[PDB]
Amino acid sequence: GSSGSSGDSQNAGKMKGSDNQEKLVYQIIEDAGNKGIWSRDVRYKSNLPLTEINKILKNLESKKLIKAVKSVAASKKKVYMLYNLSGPSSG
Repeated sequence: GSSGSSGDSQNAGKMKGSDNQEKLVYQIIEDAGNKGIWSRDVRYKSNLPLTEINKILKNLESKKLIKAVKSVAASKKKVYMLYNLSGPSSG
């Protein structure tokens, strides 16, 4: 007659940082989907200043969470979409 368990795996997977700014933005980016989102469109959603959207949008690109993609249009812009996505294909 024995009891007790020695070895359990219980982890949800939280993100470091005592701030909820980089988490609110990243969520808005993934929402955009394959199409992606414009750095600006975020400023409004993330309700954060440009200086914040710039550092945030980038930071994520470092955590392999998102990436910078450019639409077929030859216009000076910058879209951000999940890093897992494959993006545009050749043809």
